[PDB]
Amino acid sequence: MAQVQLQESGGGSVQAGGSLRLACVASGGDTRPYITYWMGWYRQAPGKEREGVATIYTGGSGTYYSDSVEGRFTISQDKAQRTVYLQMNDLKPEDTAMYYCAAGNGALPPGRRLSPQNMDTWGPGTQVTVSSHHHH
Amino acid sequence: MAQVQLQESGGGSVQAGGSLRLACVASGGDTRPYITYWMGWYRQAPGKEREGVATIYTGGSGTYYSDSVEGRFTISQDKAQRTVYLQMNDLKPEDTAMYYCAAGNGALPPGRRLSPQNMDTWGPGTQVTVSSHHHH
Amino acid sequence: ATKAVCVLKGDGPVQGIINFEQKESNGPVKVWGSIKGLTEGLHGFHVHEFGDNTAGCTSAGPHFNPLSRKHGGPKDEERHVGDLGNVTADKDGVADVSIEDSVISLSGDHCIIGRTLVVHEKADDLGKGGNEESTKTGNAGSRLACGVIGIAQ
Amino acid sequence: ATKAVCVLKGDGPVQGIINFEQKESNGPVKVWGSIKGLTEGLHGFHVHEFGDNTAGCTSAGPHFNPLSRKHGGPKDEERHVGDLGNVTADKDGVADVSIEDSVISLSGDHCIIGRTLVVHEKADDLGKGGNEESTKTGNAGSRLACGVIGIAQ
Ligand SMILES: [Cu+2]
Ligand SMILES: [Cu+2]
Ligand SMILES: [Zn+2]
Ligand SMILES: [Zn+2]
Repeated sequence: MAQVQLQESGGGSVQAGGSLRLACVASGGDTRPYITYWMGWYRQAPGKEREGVATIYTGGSGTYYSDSVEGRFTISQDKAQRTVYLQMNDLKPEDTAMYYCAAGNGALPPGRRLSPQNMDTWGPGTQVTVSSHHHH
Repeated sequence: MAQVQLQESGGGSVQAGGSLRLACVASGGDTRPYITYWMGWYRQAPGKEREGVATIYTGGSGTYYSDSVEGRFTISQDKAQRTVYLQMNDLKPEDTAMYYCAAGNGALPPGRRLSPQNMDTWGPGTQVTVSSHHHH
Repeated sequence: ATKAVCVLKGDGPVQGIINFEQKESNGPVKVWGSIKGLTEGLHGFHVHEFGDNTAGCTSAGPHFNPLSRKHGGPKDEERHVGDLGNVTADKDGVADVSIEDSVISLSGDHCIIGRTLVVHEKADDLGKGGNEESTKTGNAGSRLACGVIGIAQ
Repeated sequence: ATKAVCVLKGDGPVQGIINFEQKESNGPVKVWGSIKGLTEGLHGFHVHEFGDNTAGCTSAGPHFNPLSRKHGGPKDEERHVGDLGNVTADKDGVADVSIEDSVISLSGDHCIIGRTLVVHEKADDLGKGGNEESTKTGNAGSRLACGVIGIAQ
């Protein structure tokens, strides 16, 4: 338990319309059980800014999603294992990006919970690549 | 005025018994005039830990020195120019090291003011090399 | 005074602001505000005796108890003056508090101004735990955030 | 109460702890503690009206002034109840305070418990500046650190 550290896993290659599950494991940091975070999933596509996708409150159950992914992605957690999952369904080619895990202060207010600037810790990233059907 | 940044200058090569003056210029950061620091000079010799040499309170005039340099080094400041000077006299060969400027919180208590672990900002360093008379 | 306010801060992420009003002497106190960063569920909520936060929430001492009574809930008759029961945090960790109490006061012998309000790690069992600590603390656990109660405008 | 205490924090590095004692009702108040991180020299030192630090020291309001008087020093007769003059910071930025005042109190109409103590950027001119602000603030400048005054153990 030095400082908080996040590790993503589960990225890969899938054809449009397919599914993917990503996992983000948290280790270290203040391990007292009342230390809460907004955990939770960001993207960076080629040539665009880093954007938030989904977030979840590790001290409870509230979840929030970006417009671009509402309905298709779902975020969940196994609190005992400090793992936050992103279940990505009906994948489009534009979901291609490096996907990052990020932890923010548990007191973050509505509208900062899913903003990259208010994140304290970042993971290294796992790449997600989605093929067009038009890629014969 | 982004974040505080320190720049050392004035290091060089001198024979034992000689003198040297180093300067550390501070730029940026919160520039409100009541923002005080313990500014102030550290060493790292080959194979040894980083050690404090002298410190000075930018909000006043108190100064404190390591035992190894008391009597020979003097620290001063030109507050209007945010520059802190280390006047090094009667130089010995063991004063050879990379010399760093460092800024610590102005509320630092006695005994943390000159400890590297409590420093917030470090400069890049200026090298000081002192020749033995025995280097013909 | 008839209006008071309190900023709660602590070690972890828990923080909030609580307001107080009794609009007439020895009447009921309306306490309202909101606290963020809590774990979803119930959290103990009392006024402790000292408004000394030099050593954090630890130096606040125990529950404000001028009547030398056992621990209870706010509705109970066997109670500390400072027993305000629980606040409930939603699924985002926010607990919006809006409560009425008539045993605390902003003047007189049970004045709470200058004392410390504290949010707790665990639920207060309101003195019905069946052990000795339950009659002291409600087994509410550690103090996540606290502040001194000041005269408010 | 006969004992009070205050933790002063603010934007910059200034911080400290101040204790209060009046060992008998309506008697003199002994204020003592120390404040670090100040610029060497004099700094204004007053009790402001509200112990609301939600918006920092700004929400504390003006000098505690129940008599509706002009600004002065502590020895002056024309004074705010909260005028405590200056504290002097040494060459290390530390000001050790040990002061007696008899117009402030820990009970009664001029009770300072639940209000805010404030250290200032500049010296208080104690009302003798010759302008209008001097009769309000002593031209003491911005508020570097403050805290609510609580009941102490
Ligand atoms: Cu409690
Ligand atoms: Cu003032
Ligand atoms: Zn109790
Ligand atoms: Zn005044």
